[PDB]
Amino acid sequence: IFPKQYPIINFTTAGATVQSYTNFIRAVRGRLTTGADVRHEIPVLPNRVGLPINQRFILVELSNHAELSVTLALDVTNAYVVGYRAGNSAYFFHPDNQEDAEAITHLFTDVQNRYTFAFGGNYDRLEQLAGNLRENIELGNGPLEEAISALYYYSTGGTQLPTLARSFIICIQMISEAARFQYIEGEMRTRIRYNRRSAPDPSVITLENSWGRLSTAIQESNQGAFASPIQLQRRNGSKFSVYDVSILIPIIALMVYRCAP
Amino acid sequence: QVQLVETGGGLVQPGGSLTLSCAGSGGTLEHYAIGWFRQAPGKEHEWLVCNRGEYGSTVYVDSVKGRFTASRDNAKNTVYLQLNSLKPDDTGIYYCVSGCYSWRGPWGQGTQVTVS
Ligand SMILES: [Cl-]
Repeated sequence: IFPKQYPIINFTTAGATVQSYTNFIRAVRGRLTTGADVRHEIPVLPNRVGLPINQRFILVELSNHAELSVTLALDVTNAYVVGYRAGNSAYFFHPDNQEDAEAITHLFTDVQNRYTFAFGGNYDRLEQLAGNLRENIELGNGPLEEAISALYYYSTGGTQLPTLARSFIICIQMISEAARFQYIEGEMRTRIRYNRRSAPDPSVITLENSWGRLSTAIQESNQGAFASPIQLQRRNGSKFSVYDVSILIPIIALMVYRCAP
Repeated sequence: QVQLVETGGGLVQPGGSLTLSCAGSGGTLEHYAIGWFRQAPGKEHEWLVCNRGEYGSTVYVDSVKGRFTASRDNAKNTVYLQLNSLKPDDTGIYYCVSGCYSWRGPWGQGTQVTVS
């Protein structure tokens, strides 16, 4: 009776389309936010503090052409992947603190084998494990299709650690970052439109790196205006500054909770 | 499939030492974190150590800090917990799992430690 069933959003790489991918990212955003908290037109993610554990997580079920299924657990507060589940085994990133350690105990309670990596899920660490930086790692339906397969086979013993790290960077950007950023989502749609694999450019990468900063700048903003500008990059890697909220609205879909409204 | 078997449990006297072994079988635990928990009668499981890598530094709960020591022999594929200066309140069954600071999931038989 007890174990909590978290919302499940299904997506499959098999015969995937721009439409079905857009529908996927919207459903994920739908589950991550009620949309109850909005500052400057941007939906805010639920406050981690005081958050009941039944509202804490959502599940992403991934399927590919190979007919393999892999389930990801996403933290509703940061919209980030805390770990995943394949068959009878579950795997979790090393938690950043004892409360998060406690939280993930409510996940994947029906698996036989439960594992916690010695490493966390941040890009830097994941990049060291993969042996490749995000700028050298391709994104698209192909890679995601490949990432799904590698996640599944890791229990098998059929996936090398670097490959597993590579697949995480793939999954995380193509799902979490897509959900956080309409722009990033838009960059993934473009890969699907053209059936291309491409590693993300500086414009995408600095969005990922600045996400926390932007949420803060937006929530602390005075009538939309920043105290200090934030530097971002054009697709060509050239810098440019954002002094205010209006410019970010088409860009960032979700904000981490910083201050109360 | 990697699994863990605890060993080293015994009966000890106050101030004594003991050495527990968490042995992996069907693969490397090298990149897995390994926690140690203990349960005492009429009491809930409590977390003792978090051993990461290699990788991260090793975390101890304050009460066992400097008393208890974790180490790894890679290729022996085992995580050790060396218990030192044991008190009767260190009594209980000791479990090793891959996880830290909080656990439900299977333990595990554990290996018994009695200090009298
Ligand atoms: Cl880390």
